[PDB]
Amino acid sequence: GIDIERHHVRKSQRSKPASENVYLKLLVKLYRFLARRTDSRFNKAILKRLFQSKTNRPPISISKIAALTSRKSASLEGKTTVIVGTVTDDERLLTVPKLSVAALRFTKSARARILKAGGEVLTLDQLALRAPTGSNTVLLRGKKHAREAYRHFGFGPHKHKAPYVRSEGRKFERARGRRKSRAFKV
Amino acid sequence: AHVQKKNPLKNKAVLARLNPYAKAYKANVKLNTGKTPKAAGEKFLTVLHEN
Amino acid sequence: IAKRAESYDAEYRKAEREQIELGRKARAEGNYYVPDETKLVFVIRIRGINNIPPKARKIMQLLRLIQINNGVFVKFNKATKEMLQVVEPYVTYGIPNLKTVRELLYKRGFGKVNKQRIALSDNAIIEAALGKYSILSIEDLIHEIYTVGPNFKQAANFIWPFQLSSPLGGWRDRKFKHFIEGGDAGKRDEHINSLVRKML
RNA sequence: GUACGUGAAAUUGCUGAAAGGGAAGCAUUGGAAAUCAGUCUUACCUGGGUGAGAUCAGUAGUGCGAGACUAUGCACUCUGAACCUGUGGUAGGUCAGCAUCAGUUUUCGGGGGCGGAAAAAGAAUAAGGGAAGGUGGCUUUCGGAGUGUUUAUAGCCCUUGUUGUAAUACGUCCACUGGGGACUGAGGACUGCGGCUUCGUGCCAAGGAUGCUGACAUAAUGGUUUUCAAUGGCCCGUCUUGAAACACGGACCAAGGAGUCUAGCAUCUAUGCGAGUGUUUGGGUGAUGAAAACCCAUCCGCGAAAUGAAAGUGAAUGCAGGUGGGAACGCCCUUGUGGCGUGCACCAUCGACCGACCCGGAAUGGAAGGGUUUGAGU
RNA sequence: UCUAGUGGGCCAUUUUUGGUAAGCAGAACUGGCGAUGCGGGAUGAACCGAACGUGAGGUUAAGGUGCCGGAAUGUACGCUCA
RNA sequence: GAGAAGCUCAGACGAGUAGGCAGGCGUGGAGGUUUGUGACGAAGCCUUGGGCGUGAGCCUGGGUCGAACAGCCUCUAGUG
RNA sequence: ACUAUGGUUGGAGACAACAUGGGAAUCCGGGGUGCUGUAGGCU
Ligand SMILES: [Mg+2]
Ligand SMILES: [Mg+2]
Ligand SMILES: [Mg+2]
Ligand SMILES: [Mg+2]
Ligand SMILES: [Mg+2]
Ligand SMILES: [Mg+2]
Ligand SMILES: [Mg+2]
Ligand SMILES: [Mg+2]
Ligand SMILES: [Mg+2]
Ligand SMILES: [Mg+2]
Ligand SMILES: [Mg+2]
Ligand SMILES: [Mg+2]
Ligand SMILES: [Mg+2]
Ligand SMILES: [Mg+2]
Ligand SMILES: [Mg+2]
Ligand SMILES: [Mg+2]
Ligand SMILES: [Mg+2]
Ligand SMILES: [Mg+2]
Repeated sequence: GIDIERHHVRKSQRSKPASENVYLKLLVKLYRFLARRTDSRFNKAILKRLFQSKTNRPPISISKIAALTSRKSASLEGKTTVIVGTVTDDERLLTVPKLSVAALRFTKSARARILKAGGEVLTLDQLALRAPTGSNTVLLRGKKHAREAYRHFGFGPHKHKAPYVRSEGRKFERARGRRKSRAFKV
Repeated sequence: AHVQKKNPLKNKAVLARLNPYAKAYKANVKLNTGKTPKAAGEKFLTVLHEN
Repeated sequence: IAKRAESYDAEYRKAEREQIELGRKARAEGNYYVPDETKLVFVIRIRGINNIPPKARKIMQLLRLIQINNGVFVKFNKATKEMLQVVEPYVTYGIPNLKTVRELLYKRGFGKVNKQRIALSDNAIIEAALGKYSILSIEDLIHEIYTVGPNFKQAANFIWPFQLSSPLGGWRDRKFKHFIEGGDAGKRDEHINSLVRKML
């Protein structure tokens, strides 16, 4: 006998994508090699995010990219933005600046507006050629907790989360237990 | 590398790989070459034999 | 490495002679020479993994004594002593001599290399792990453990807990009473060396 | 052969085999008997014997430099290419035996160093002390029992000297040494660490077994079946704290026999598109052949805004804010778990903004000013 | 983050209360069984030892060594006749 | 090269009811594929023969038999 | 005294001893019988 207590025994991470997309497999093949034959944390970051599910790879819009790369103390002037995910458009940004973006996917509107403003769109394999270790790159992520489910997670007394309701209005969970005039509030 | 552990206490070649000093190590040095006095003492022996 | 080993040998022999000379001088004068208390203790787990209360079970985990007949070197201080008191029924320990230390490391010495149990079959394995502490060879490591050098913690922890065999010749009739009571548990002073010979 | 395709199992007869002292069945291990497989030494390479043959390496010529190929000839034979033979070599299974090693281990020795009251004793020897007498002697009596003195014709105890570095035992250590037995041989060109060297792609016991022999080859070793012996093995399923239960179901065999489909909801994943998304309510190519594929308009659903019971009102002071941690990147050190600068995601936090509510508050409107608050907001 | 089973327990050591007592009822602590085979206690859910992949060799625990039965009709000193 | 879903080196570990997850085995039918098997014997069945797998199972010799049937990638369910 | 831990310890039990640790109360005896900050007065 041996007295071993085993808590973090099996690693909890993905070692490969769940996707069967053959081209994603080709990108993983490229970045398995790059993350192994370089000392770059950027390449290990790309390889890890290439495995992640859709909900763990939220989109980012060109407005957020334009805002994140144009801060007052930025120096992120002429550097390529990289996201392992989809780049969407923000139609509210009437005038798009000149941007260099590397992404898994571009929305048709996002791609057209980036190019029309004189910028450039790259796939991740084109990025690997240009910056094989991700030097002078802005690695970005979308907002993970913006999806609907995070309005509800952790619902409970005084947690101020959203209930699961079929309809919204009075008569739909706004009565006893939700106000002082009806027994108690939450 | 290292398919089979070899006990240095039995395999002399392995004991030479570790511990380069083993070749020059001299055990069983004689230090009783002198007159060998006796150190017991009068007080010690009278305490020893009490009761 | 050979020169360091030779100086360690001279150091061990010199310390031993001085102990004999001091004892002889005290006997001659009729006074008493109280030798230096041990700084090093070897601890062997004698109980299996059944029926262990929570405090003792935690202490043996902290001692890296997870399996019966496993063994570790521990630096002896007040904090270690009170831990060994709680686990007196479940372990035995005592003062190891030089033969015990060197033979444990030569025959059953394994190093924790990247959390793996690796046989100490070349001085390079020691230097890779403890070279920053000026420990380049198995004799360097032996000297650090035996004299409880300033990097004892890193050296002792680098050594995987020894996987001893059952003692050739068995134990005493009843293992699980105190050594003072004619059993095997608890502190047994220099008799830890005879036990290790049967188990190593 | 109509008692009819195939023709299972339960169950039965005959024949054969085998076993059997108040169950049987099973497991492990071997014996016995029965039965099964090795087809080896084939391929490829070289040598030997003879044999015949359009004959092979360099070349000549027919896409400029170098390399491969086919094709016309020459090279006309110690070369090269197909075929014949030998019980040709390396022989190839199965099993043994020994040796030299390696790994693990068990058992028996020998030598040495050191330690202790630098053992304690002891022996032989010189100087002491003492009491129990062998009683040397004394004496009941020439046949033995009792005294009463410290070496006599004996002996013992306790102290000190050397010949002492006494031995011996025990303890401890030797990178000292000599044998006996057993189990294992994972790996498969090389590379390492050591050692030795005549210093060299050398030798070794140094990152895991080789070498040398022999016997068998309707044998042996393996496999299977049956049975025997030795050892172990209670009747499954179930409810249960607990079942071998004197708890319930189960005589036997075949075939059938129990988490499905639908309207939703929730998390997670994949795919498409993305501030949008959803062609199948419909309409069209359509008639040919069309329940499919494919195409096409307006609506509508969900999402892009919340809040309030409601009337209503409705989201930027600022880089769409500040603070802390922080991915990734860049720069400085100087080899540290570094310092410096931006700071994604996310979490905690201080504000701002919208709605409700509570305020003062200068006919209808609620603008500026506020608030410990409040909302599934920005 | 989503979801299952579960919401009859039982045994021992030690601390206890109720009870005449109980193979009784109720609580405290830890170890267990339930869900745990294996060596031992002839037998046995909980006691001792020890917790288990398929195997070779070695050595042990608890417990044994007259025979059943692997292992001294071993050694030392006593006690005991029922 | 070594199905990169590949190859290679190393260390530790292994009880399990209720329960959870994964990877597999087997059955009917659907699309695709395999100059797939078959009256010179498909399927089925018997077996005192052989082989493979930890296992679910699979392959094969001999016997019987007479008209259909299988492998691989997917689809599917009144699937053990 | 009590107590954590230990034994296939003793004892029919009640309890007890032992082992590795922790460790009182009470009585009795000796000693003692206010110290000190801020601000200001005082032969
Ligand atoms: Mg033995
Ligand atoms: Mg014993
Ligand atoms: Mg039985
Ligand atoms: Mg139950
Ligand atoms: Mg039952
Ligand atoms: Mg019942
Ligand atoms: Mg019933
Ligand atoms: Mg019945
Ligand atoms: Mg059926
Ligand atoms: Mg016997
Ligand atoms: Mg398991
Ligand atoms: Mg069907
Ligand atoms: Mg057929
Ligand atoms: Mg049959
Ligand atoms: Mg098999
Ligand atoms: Mg069914
Ligand atoms: Mg006690
Ligand atoms: Mg116990």
